[PDB]
Formats: sequence, C-alpha cells, structure tokens
Amino acid sequence: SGAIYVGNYRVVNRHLATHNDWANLVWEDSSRDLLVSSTTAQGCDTIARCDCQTGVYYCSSRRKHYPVSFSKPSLIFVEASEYYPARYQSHLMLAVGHSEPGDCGGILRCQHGVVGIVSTGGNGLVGFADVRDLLWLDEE
Ligand SMILES: O=C(O)c1cnc(-c2ccccc2)s1
Ligand SMILES: [Zn+2]
Repeated sequence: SGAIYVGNYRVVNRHLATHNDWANLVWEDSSRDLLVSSTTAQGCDTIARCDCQTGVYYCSSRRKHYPVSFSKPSLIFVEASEYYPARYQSHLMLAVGHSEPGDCGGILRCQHGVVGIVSTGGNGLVGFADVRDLLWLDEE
C-alpha cells in the first residue's frame, strides 16, 4: 500500500483505490494502474519535473529504501500478477529489485521529488508507474 499527497490530490495504485477514492475520483487510467482522488487537507509531496533514471524506492516487504536505475516510462507487458494478469501497462519504469504485491504504493523519488509508485513485481524486477508527466498534479 501507499499514496502520494500533492496539493489537494491523492495518487494511488488504481487496483488498491478505495470506495472513498472512487467517490472523490479526479482521474484514472487502467493502462497506467493510476487513480487520482481529491483531498480536503493539503498534501506536502513534490512531483519531480525531470528525466532522472536513478532514484530510491521504499520496499515495505524489506522495510528498506533501495537505490535503483530504472528504464524510461514505456508500454511494457506486465505478466500474470494477482492484481493484473498478462496485460500491457503504459508509463511503466522497470528496475532490478524486490517487489511483492503488498509493495505497490511504495514511492520512487530522486533529488527533484516523487517520480512514481511501485505497481509491478516478480522475477527480480520492480515496476514503477511514472507520475512526472502529470503536470496538473502541481496546480488546480
Ligand atoms: O538521490 C538519489 O535518488 C540517488 C542517488 N544515487 C542513486 C543510485 C545509486 C546507485 C545506483 C543507482 C542509483 S539514487
Ligand atoms: Zn529527478
């Protein structure tokens, strides 16, 4: 689990979104595994505006932060996961690292702020849903 709180937005894995997320839906993209819901309390997170391909992500299954190199956001074929079986995911970034189902929502960050959140795992790979192209997250 885990979310990004920037301005009056909550960003979550679309597959872990709650009733309340859907009750306050701002924007969702099935292909990206992303859902943004409205919040009443102001969020303190900053979204990275950069093309960093190195950063640190939180892995709840190891209670550890790992430094990783990750691929540019791409259309990647996500294999048979419990959340998503053999299906395509866009704006997805892969690195070599540990990711279990419960690791989704762990934040990947650089010096410039939040890059994305854990979305995929398996085979010694961690996939991150990129949020840096969503410029609207730092306004209205
Ligand atoms: O400030 C940051 O987010 C980082 C600094 N150095 C990093 C790093 C180090 C080794 C391999 C891959 C990545 S990530
Ligand atoms: Zn950066």
